Amino acid sequence: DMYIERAGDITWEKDAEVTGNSPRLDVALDESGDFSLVE
Amino acid sequence: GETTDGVYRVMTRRLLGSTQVGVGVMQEGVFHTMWHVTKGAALRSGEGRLDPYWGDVKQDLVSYCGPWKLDAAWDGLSEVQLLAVPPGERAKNIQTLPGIFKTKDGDIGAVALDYPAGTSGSPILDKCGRVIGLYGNGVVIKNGSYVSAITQGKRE
Ligand SMILES: CNC(=O)[C@H](Nc1ccc2c(c1)C(=O)OC2)c1cc(Cl)cc2[nH]ncc12
Repeated sequence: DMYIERAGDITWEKDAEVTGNSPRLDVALDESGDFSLVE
Repeated sequence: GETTDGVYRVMTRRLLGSTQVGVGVMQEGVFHTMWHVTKGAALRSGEGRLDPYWGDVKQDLVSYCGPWKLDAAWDGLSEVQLLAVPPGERAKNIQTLPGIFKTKDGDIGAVALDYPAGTSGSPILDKCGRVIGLYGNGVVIKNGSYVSAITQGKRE
């Protein structure tokens, strides 16, 4: 069986670690909910 | 049991020890998570039970106790925060500028942050703290890195 445990409040944190890039990808979504790269 | 608004870990004891298989959002008495986390199975919250209400394999979303409540959307310009809840690790806000998934049915936001699979269901937030979608369904790009979609449901 699965169970849930509270992990915190949902709030924006000012002065948070800014990381990650913004890539524009051509993608496809299938009937099983899986994404795939189109090239 | 506990229905206070917030981010929650989705755990299981079917495997060795206690394993975190995903994350979810409690809002307006509704638990929101990704379909591949629970497979639509019932969840436990202390002594109480949470039964699925709505779900969809193609959207990869599922709600418990009521209809999907999250409807805020990414504005297409601003930075967002992934409130990442990693297994065995404390909740942590990570700020990023989302990219784009261009599909045959329109464009979707995308967050390029690499986290364990048990982090799926973590909410993505706007500057107001509103949940604009969930992290955990995406693609692994050429350089082995992970890129997730900003997956948002529909509020009826
Ligand atoms: C490309 N895979 C994913 O998006 C992973 N989640 C996931 C796993 C299984 C299924 C689905 C989704 C789905 O839709 O049906 C079956 C995943 C999530 C996260 Cl948070 C970090 C990850 N790092 N590598 C992979 C991965």
